[PDB]
Amino acid sequence: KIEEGKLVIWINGDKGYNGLAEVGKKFEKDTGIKVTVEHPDKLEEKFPQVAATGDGPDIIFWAHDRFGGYAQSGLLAEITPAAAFQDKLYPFTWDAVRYNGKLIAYPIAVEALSLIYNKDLLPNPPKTWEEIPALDKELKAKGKSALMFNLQEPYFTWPLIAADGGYAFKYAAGKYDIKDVGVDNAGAKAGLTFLVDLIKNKHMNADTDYSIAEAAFNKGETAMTINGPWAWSNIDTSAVNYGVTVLPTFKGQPSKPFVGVLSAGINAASPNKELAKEFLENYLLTDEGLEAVNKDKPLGAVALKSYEEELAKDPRIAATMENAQKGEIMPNIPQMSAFWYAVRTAVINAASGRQTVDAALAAAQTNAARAAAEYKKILLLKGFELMDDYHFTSIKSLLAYDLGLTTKMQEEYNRIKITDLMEKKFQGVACLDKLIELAKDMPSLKNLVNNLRKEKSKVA
Ligand SMILES: OC[C@H]1O[C@H](O[C@H]2[C@H](O)[C@@H](O)[C@@H](O)O[C@@H]2CO)[C@H](O)[C@@H](O)[C@@H]1O
Repeated sequence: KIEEGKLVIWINGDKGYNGLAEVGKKFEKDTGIKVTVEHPDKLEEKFPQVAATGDGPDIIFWAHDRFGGYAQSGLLAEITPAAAFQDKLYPFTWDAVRYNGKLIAYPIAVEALSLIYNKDLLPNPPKTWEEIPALDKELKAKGKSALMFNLQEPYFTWPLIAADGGYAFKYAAGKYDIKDVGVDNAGAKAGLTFLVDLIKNKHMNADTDYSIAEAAFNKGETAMTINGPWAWSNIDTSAVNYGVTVLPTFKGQPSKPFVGVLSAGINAASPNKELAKEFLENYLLTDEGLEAVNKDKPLGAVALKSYEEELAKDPRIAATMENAQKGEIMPNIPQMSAFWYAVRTAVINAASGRQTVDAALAAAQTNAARAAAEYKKILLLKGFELMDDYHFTSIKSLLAYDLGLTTKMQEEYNRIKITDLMEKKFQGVACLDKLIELAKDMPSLKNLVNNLRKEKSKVA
């Protein structure tokens, strides 16, 4: 249960959660309603799990691309801002938080990656990706390096993958086509090949994550990084005179970041929906409320018109918007999760040498476009729901290592949860092949396996 009479808020650890709590303490002062701001790890994954059982926070913050999956699962309340309030934010930020005709979150700020560069190490930052290897050789001779950014999250490597023509889902006739994915076309391959060549030539290292990259740039050890507005604050505290500018071009085309709109959603199980609306609309989405958060960690280009007029004067914000206008606003469709997981696997495997570029993106393509619900439906109705409780717990014990099933998970997870985890580890037809292989030599399920063999040909 969620505690009535107060507000719990989840926001990512890289945003200004202390400034957000200052706005919460003003809310407590004015109303008597305690606001608790928390930043748990993997919150975009933790929320769907806890919210699917009526738990979790009253308000969740994340970029808009996750919210369509949350809304489709019924985890959010439809927000209804009055006409007068909607006029206070830019029309396109409302578009980012609209799903199935319903507004499903409050838009807060627009984020786009930019190139951040140390002006003392590099007064003329490169215009092209192609010239960076030469810059790195010259900089390594001084004991520095040219560029370090997070290679563990595909968000940061996407601008280069999209540059020569890679894309997520085709936008066709007013809607996203979930079957037309562009992650293994010629442009996506060319971009990822360049990234792997940057690593193979020891200009970057496959192990670099967010913490390593940020520490490297803020200690003056690398000349450039790739990050968004939240990261400016820590560079201000460090002794690095930095600039924020346009991402380098690749093969003469601009880098195309996926643009995210930081948004706040209201848990459908929250008993404090009216309080949540009051806090977001009249304490956060004000010049005073946004200023408290922005001073902690820069939000980017805020959705609130009156306050963005002041922030648009900042050159770092003009750079953020210039990069954004070369990319696109992320889709919010529920398939975006499967897209991000698939691209993450491709970038990591290619960057490490596990798979060739062509192998990694081919797998990411088919995984992103796969008919996940179709196979889950077969796995559940024609597989798990046709075996008894004794055989179900036996199968879960066989799957323990593969699905990361603790002892408690093996006792409590039901067939729907196991079906979801299984198809995510064994994508598409492979999850039917894994159950057939697992239930092969169980004489009681010979009939079950018999149909799964036919229903996997029937679906094909
Ligand atoms: O890399 C996958 C990841 O990309 C985006 O996440 C961004 C987020 O929008 C930024 O605000 C910041 O926190 O960096 C994140 C990447 O680490 C998507 O929003 C997210 O759904 C996706 O998993």
